[PDB]
Amino acid sequence: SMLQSNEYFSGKVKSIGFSSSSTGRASVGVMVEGEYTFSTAEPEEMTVISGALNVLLPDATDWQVYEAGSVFNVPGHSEFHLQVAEPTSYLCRYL
Amino acid sequence: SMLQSNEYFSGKVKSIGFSSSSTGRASVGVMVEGEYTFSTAEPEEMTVISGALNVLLPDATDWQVYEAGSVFNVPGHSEFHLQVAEPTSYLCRYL
Repeated sequence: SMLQSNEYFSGKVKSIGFSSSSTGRASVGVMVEGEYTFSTAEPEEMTVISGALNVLLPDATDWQVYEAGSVFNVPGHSEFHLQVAEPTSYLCRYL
Repeated sequence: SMLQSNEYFSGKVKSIGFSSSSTGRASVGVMVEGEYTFSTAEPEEMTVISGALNVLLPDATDWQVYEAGSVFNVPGHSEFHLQVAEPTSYLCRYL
């Protein structure tokens, strides 16, 4: 199995990518305070492990605050937006 | 806030370290198939995010299988042992 460390946005997001039978392709990582735009290929399932994300999804008007334990889904071939206050850890699965 | 990528055991364990108000000092990471010995400073709280760990704790005889969603605690200044099959992601908090 391959594990790889990834960095995005000048180091403000860092993750470990992997693949397993139970998750499919996935990442676990952390984001620090900031505002970020992400583009998906496959649809993505995001789980907030610790901290919180303000989430704007493409097909719905309102931002929503997702605290630790919450899960949201992003469609494929789409753009979504996040805002972060305290460092926030997450699991992302590429569905 | 600082985020740092860490590698252990010749790359078989990789993690992102961070610190936040809700977690204290913590890591999120992934381990691949293998058997690992860890030494603690502070006591540690481990959460299995995906996959599974076979866990041997210092003050109890039996190994126990911790699957996704489960949480265990390791005392400080101690050694514990893990066995991994499929890649397994985790959150570790330094208490």
